[PDB]
Amino acid sequence: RLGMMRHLYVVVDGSRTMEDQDLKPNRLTCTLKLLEYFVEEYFDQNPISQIGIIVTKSKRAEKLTELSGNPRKHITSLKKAVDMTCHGEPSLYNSLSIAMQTLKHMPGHTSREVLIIFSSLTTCDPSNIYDLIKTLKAAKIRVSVIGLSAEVRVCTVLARETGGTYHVILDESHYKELLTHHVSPPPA
Amino acid sequence: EDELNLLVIVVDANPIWWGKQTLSKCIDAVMVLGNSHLFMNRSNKLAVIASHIQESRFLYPKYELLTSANEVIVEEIKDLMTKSDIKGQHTETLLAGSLAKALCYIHRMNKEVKDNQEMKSRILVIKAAEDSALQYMNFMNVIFAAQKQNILIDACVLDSDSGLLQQACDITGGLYLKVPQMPSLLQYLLWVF
Amino acid sequence: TSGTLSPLDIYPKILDFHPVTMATFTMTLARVCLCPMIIGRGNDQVAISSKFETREDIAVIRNYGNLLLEMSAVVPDGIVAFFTSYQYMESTVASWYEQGILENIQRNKLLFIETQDGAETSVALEKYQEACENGRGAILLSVARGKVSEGIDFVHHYGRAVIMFGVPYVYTQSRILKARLEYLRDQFQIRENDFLTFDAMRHAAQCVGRAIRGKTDYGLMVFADKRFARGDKRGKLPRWIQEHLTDANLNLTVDEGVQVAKYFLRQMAQ
Amino acid sequence: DYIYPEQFSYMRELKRTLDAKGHGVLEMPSGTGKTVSLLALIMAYQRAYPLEVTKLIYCSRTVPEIEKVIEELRKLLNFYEKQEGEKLPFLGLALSSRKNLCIHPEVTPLRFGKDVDGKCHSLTASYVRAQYQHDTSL
Repeated sequence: RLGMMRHLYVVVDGSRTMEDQDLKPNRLTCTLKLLEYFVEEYFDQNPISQIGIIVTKSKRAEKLTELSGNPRKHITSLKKAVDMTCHGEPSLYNSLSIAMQTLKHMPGHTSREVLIIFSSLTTCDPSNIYDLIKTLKAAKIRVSVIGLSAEVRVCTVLARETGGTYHVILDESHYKELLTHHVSPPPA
Repeated sequence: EDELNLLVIVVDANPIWWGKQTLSKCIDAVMVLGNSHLFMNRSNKLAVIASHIQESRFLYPKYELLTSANEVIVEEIKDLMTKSDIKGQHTETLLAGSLAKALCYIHRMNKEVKDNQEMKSRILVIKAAEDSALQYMNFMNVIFAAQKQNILIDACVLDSDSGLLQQACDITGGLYLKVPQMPSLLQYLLWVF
Repeated sequence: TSGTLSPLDIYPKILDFHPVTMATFTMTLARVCLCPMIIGRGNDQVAISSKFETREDIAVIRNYGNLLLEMSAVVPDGIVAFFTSYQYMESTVASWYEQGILENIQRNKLLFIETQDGAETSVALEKYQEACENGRGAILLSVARGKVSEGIDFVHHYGRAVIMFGVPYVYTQSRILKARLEYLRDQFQIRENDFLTFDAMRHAAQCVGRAIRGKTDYGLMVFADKRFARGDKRGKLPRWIQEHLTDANLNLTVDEGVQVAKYFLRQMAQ
Repeated sequence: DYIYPEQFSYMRELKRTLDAKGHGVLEMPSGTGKTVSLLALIMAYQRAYPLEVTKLIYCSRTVPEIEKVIEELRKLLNFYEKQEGEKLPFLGLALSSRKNLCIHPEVTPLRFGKDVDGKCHSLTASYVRAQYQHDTSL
């Protein structure tokens, strides 16, 4: 579909809780595998768009792919991540600040988006997260969370305040339905 | 067979076929494909439209009908061959017009079917031509209508670069294939979609 | 009224009068709630005799301390553990502040001890509602009699599970109370279950009632005791009848921890 | 202008449960909806007898629960009159001890033999003495 251009920062939970066997092989394997399927379907639905990839692991944020318009980098990054796995606990504030820094640069008619896959219950960051949520809504950076079996209130407020997309996933079939809803474009 | 299926085939008439140097062969192959499609199930139907340089025209409108379909197609195309819009006199084709016709037909067939149960339809484009800026609004209008309708638009690009069609498949959730080896046309039609 | 009261008898027992009775709300299916009990899972799990539960160290260390840690670590949600006294609470969770070097839970939980302060109480509820396991109503310990029973009137379903580590029970002081026990023996004969057990189980039911709140919410509530079947009879806990059409509120299972995680998937699906 | 389907289903039986003029027992949810639905079920009898009109009183364990009764009942009334109200032209009030409501009277007469009843008597006495004459000093 053509009409406008999207910028989306995909954020994945690489904490020790993502190792667990509850969701196929383990959550890390099932999420990266479906996320590869989503990238190719989103870029096919959205030919003029961009994505960037971030992870939170071992109480830090790391850039798996830089912000770009070629899908190939993002499926190659999701392939390369699976081997190095997950350990430790999130860093959501530092991941929303690097994502903010890239998204603030983008011009007037393009969307600003953050997609988070969340299997934790809090985050390790000292900084005041409420100041950063207020700043996302001023900047027009929209944040969505797909949580695994989890409703912990600061994350849910953070996705509502920034635009209205806190979703729960209980199977591999439900996670493919949720990512496929996100493939869908915005109005122009 | 429970679900009625309408497959509309839009054939790009553009004189690019000259580059193809054959149209006659392409028709023969398309006919074989149609016959197979109709044979697969009772409930399958086919509509064929030509997207020509100047305008879009209906070649044909069931498998029992196939003999009728073959004659109607051969005759219709021959009429199309006219000199105007010759060679790359006109690079583009009126796909927007063809798609509009296709959606109208699908809609009409659907209403009748509505009396009954649901119908499934998809549109296949055999695209020789190039897209143009002027074309953008009209084509996209039809494309978006199809997407909303949830009607997939598949495209087989024998040659040329129709970006809009590539975009059309993506939005529509259809399939787009740029064919290497155009003579393999029959395989692509059967296999590809 | 008291929310639930379906077995009816205790109020006419207390009144020595027979009110007009009436049930005057439309209830919701049993399946939004789950009411477990825990005692052990193999034949070698003998440490829960509770002849002297206030003195049985091996029993406190075994499924009383160990099942709590298994259930809380496996079921990672905001969960408040209710205890029968402070002394039990202090022994069960080693915490940052331990009563001895020899105590058997190691995990991030929050306390709710005496000199509670109205401002300090809120700090702990702000923490439990915001994030993490721990807070007031979250992975935190509190005695069931204590203030946490008032709860918080948040829209957010702040609570998830409550695990009563011991069934809330009470005593009868060798003075005026003992004189009362004698009087109610003379009149009822069946005095102990009405005067003390049932009255303590409602003490339980208020805290669990405050967790699950009403028909427009969901939850579970587990009880840890040897004598727990006695508690299940006479409908002295919320598990009891409200509408014959509801298809029962049963809790028997070969594993509680698995059944509640399966029940939480069921609730996310709803 | 309406009320719940539940209130409509229950109302006649609840008016009957009320007719006995002395006592009754009512089963209700674990808390959400219970108190508001009572106010909705007493709307049926807000003027059962015009020549005497009975009143409602609510007994409550602690002060934060009282604001939950007030905020729900304030939503149900919306106002004392048809000018802004549509279920009850009622008037409602919170109350609790003089010991809670008033800090300065606890503070000033600091002695062990100083009961909360006695302090209202003391405050009343200063008010009468001031009115009599001693406003300038007592």
